[PDB]
Amino acid sequence: SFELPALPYAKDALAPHISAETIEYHYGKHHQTYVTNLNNLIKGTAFEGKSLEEIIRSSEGGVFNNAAHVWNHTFYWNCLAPNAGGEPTGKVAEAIAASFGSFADFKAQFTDAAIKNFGSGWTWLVKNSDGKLAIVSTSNAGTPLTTDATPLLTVDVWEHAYYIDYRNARPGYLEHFWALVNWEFVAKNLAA
Amino acid sequence: SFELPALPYAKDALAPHISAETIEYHYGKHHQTYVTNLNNLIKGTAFEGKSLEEIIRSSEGGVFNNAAHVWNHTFYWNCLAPNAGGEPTGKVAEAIAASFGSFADFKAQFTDAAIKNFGSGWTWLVKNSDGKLAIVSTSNAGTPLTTDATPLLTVDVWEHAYYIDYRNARPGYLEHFWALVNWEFVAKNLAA
Ligand SMILES: [Fe+3]
Ligand SMILES: [Fe+3]
Repeated sequence: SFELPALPYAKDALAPHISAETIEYHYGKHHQTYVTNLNNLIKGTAFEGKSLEEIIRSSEGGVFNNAAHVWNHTFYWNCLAPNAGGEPTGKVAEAIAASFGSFADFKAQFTDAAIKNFGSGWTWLVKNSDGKLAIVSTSNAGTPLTTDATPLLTVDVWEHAYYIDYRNARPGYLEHFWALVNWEFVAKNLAA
Repeated sequence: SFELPALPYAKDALAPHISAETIEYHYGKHHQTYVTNLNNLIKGTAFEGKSLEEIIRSSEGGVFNNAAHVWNHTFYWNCLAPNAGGEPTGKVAEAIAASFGSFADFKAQFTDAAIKNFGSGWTWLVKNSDGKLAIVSTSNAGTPLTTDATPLLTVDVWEHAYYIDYRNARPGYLEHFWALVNWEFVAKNLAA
């Protein structure tokens, strides 16, 4: 039985970038529901004893949608943090500069892809199997886990992720997303 | 040059089922933006001068997404109305009963499909080339116009259509949607 991992911080820790109200709905209702959905769908199936990643790589339809959504959201919450954001340093900074030229270029490209992601979806910074970094976007519950690329950072662009706080202004949401990036988590993802 | 058609009723005419704030954003900002996006994208091209339908039936990428979105939204605004909703009578009532057995059955199935539509999309009631009615759903900006089916009724299930008024409660949104259905429009679409 899967459970909703506890948020990594206080419900109001991401304010004003992401409100406590958005956390209440996005984490407390949406994410929670995906967990319940998954448990319901895999009950009595061969998926029961499998890890989240394992189910994501061997399922389709509702099972896949909910499994991928549970994983994507948990990853998303860890990509955010209070007293973070800004420009990265250390290994992450070097890696980003090596693949995109500079952080500024990376940022613009990431923001552009996230804003251009049509409909519901996710935009990611990944580390390809060849060690190089790249920006890719997925639709709906899609995830880089079904490929050989390693997710390092993500932004949820389903409208529920920002409508309470930004309405249709996805660009404003992205702007504030940058002020919340947990580069420590990104570094851990990169060094793994 | 395409323009945003005027709303068929006052901004607060659909309340409390759909708020004036939702119209302010959904119609005033979202819809308006697809219109501008479309004009910018086709200026100086062979699409300039064509009708929405013609562009929708001969484009792809951003031109299609916006042309389809403009058409879909104007159609949606016409599917709603104050002092309407309820159960239909006349031609629409007969057609629905003939294809679904009873309005009750139709209503349940249309609602189910709309709630199941994963991600952003639209759920429609259409009349196939054989004259029979059917319920079909499209993703993102997809529309029945790219098929041989004739759209009769539609419900927008992109989260921006209901998040302000219902947050994650799409079922509640659908409940109130029925209270707004403009059967006069549906009848006009059916008899065309
Ligand atoms: Fe989400
Ligand atoms: Fe819409």
